[PDB]
Amino acid sequence: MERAEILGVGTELLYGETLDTNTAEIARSLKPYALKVERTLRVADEVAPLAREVEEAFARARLVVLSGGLGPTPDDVTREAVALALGEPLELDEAVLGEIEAFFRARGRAMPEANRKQAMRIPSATWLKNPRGTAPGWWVRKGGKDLVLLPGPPPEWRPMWQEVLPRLGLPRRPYAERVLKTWGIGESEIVERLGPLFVREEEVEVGTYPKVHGVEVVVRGREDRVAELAERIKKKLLKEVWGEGEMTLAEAVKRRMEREGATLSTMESLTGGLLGAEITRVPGASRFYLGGVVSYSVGAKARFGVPQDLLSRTVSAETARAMAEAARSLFGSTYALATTGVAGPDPLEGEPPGTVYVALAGPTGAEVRRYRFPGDRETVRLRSVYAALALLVT
Amino acid sequence: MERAEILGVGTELLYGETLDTNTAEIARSLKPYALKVERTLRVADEVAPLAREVEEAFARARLVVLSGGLGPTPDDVTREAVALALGEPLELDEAVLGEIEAFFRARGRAMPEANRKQAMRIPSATWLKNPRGTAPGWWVRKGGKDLVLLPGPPPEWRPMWQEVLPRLGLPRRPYAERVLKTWGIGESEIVERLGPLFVREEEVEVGTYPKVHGVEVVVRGREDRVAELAERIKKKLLKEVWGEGEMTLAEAVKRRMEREGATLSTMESLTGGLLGAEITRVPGASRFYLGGVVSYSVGAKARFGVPQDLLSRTVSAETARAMAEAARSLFGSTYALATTGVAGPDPLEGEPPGTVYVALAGPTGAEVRRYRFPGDRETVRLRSVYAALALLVT
Ligand SMILES: Nc1ncnc2c1ncn2[C@@H]1O[C@H](COP(=O)(O)O)[C@@H](O)[C@H]1O
Ligand SMILES: [Mg+2]
Ligand SMILES: [Mg+2]
Repeated sequence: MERAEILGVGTELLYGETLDTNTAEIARSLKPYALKVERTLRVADEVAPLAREVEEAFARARLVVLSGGLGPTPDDVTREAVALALGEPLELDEAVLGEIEAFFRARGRAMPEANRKQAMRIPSATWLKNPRGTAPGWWVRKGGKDLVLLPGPPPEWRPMWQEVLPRLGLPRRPYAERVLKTWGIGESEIVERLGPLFVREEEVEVGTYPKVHGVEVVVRGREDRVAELAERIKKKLLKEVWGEGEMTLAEAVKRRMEREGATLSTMESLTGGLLGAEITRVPGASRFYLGGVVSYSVGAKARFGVPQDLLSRTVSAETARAMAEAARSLFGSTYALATTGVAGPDPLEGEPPGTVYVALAGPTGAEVRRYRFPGDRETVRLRSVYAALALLVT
Repeated sequence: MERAEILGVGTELLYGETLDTNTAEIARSLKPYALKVERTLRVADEVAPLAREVEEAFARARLVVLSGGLGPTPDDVTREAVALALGEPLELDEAVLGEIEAFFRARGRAMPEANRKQAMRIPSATWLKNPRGTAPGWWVRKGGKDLVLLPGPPPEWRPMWQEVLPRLGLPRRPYAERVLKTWGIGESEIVERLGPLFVREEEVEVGTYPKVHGVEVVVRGREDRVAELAERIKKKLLKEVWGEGEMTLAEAVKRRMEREGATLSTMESLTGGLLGAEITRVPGASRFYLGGVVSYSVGAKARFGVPQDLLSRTVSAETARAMAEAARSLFGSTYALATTGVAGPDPLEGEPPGTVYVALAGPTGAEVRRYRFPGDRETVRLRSVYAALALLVT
């Protein structure tokens, strides 16, 4: 399989002063083709380093795509870099120069001298029309290789890329991917359960990505291999998979409450309202979520029904159970969730940061899960939210 | 100036399944140092291409920083690729292994076999301790050059990076950035109001950056020029500036409550818990924040003290005042904040998304502000949270 190289040009991209979504978006558009994307680059607006990166990318790849630096400014140098990298001179296209003059005439302005350089192309390039912006793009076919220069602004380049891409004659490969969202199983145990199913090959691969909402498992590559492989993986992870694709825990909870015609409330200590925030992130939450309380002080815990004998051990399974039962009673909801624990940075009741209990109470009784989350304060808080949501969808 | 190279390791980063903020963040951290950043890379989880990219970056750089791929799975291959790129064997460190085992034992687990590879290093590497994870990093000093391997999760690498960075003996340059945070004033009015102070030179520059917590005025460049210009700006915007640097509205509130010896409580509808989440984000919040109610249904509103007469008209200044008064009497706090209004996507009571009332109730009475916020549901929720906090600190 041959390579695709993707370079986003712009000094500000290095520093995240513009968030580089271009290179990712181009990479995802190449999924249907038999090309390997091994890396993406973001490159400073300097002609010599950029020419070097372009020359190296072009040498190793069937396709090179560059985005950005097609402006009129001294910091727009991609055309110069590309010409330098490919050993071709820049040539003024008078007709395209006329088009750029027209762009400014149409807005009531003369063309600035600076923009004149946007009418430059190398002999190996055909123009890609840009009816939304000043700078036409290039399509270079050289050596059985393709190099495409696109403008930085998405509303400019997306239609240009969409039209040129099926013209490049790229090898096609029937592609699929399957994303499995788990909870309550760490990467190590997933490794062990999958064994040889944890395939890393050219035709198909398996990846795990640990998130605050649990470990995601992604199978991607050839459509035949993916469907089979991912189905075996799902069967092996069956109890821990709570959703696939775009599903989120908050959406999964909503689906269960709608399926049952049930309602929900919450009582939170350490998460501070973040659980209610996460449940109500999803439009239509008011159909099942009656509301909640944030029992942050001891006085509030007692006010909302935590038994007095548990106030010395609010970090405990017993208190979690009591809080969920109290919320269920206080709101008259079908179910209720509770969070209690040690966020960090300090211990609480002799328990170390990351000690968390979550509880769910319902018409058949309550249940509690204990966690010892590694992470700083903000992290432990977030895992706690998802742990509590996970009690509803296992 | 010598080069710093920065590689984010992760197949998911290429496709933007996780947006790579790590490389940009590390690049920003290096601005006080006289190292050039010509490019940044994201690299797939594949050992041969990764080893090639690492070998090349190390050859050309004074400093190489890798982020990610230190997990226990077959797609975590950074250690092996670095070992290949530097020509050194990986060797199990029995001591680190003992620490990982202890880490799992504390959590009530035996250490899984797949974790063993996290205690592997090359002879040139010293360990960088990761108290928040099972993967410690590496610092390799070899031939006058540094290569640092960090965990992917920002809560994990950030403290590790902060501590090793001064120890690298990198050449310094006098750079600084000052961030002035304002509320209640648009970019246009700021630009216009500073005027000659809105400098954009090679030495120093002033930028405006709209955020959900108000428009930031960032001054950056040569330390001396930054510091002087920043003082002159904060004077021109003295009415508008509520904080600088790492100050947040939630920390400002905490400083005010502690200074008064006062307490706070909340009652929230559209924000769904997010306001109590943001207050409690800051360590020490239990010294003043008593707790809150998420009144997300008519039944919850009534039960916690909102008058029957208002329950049908939730998008109103009267409802926001009554909520803040109901929270303050329920929790007995010195102050109480409330949010009500239209998050989106749907209109409510004839009012569009973005129509929000925030209220504060205090010793001397209640105050309400109406906003009309731009943005999608999550954005309106966020801006509402800050607008409620702003009542206390602007
Ligand atoms: N790599 C990139 N990813 C996403 N957006 C980009 C990129 N490069 C430029 N832009 C967008 O193009 C516009 C500014 O480009 P410029 O002003 O030419 O640097 C803004 O809308 C940017 O967000
Ligand atoms: Mg640019
Ligand atoms: Mg990874």
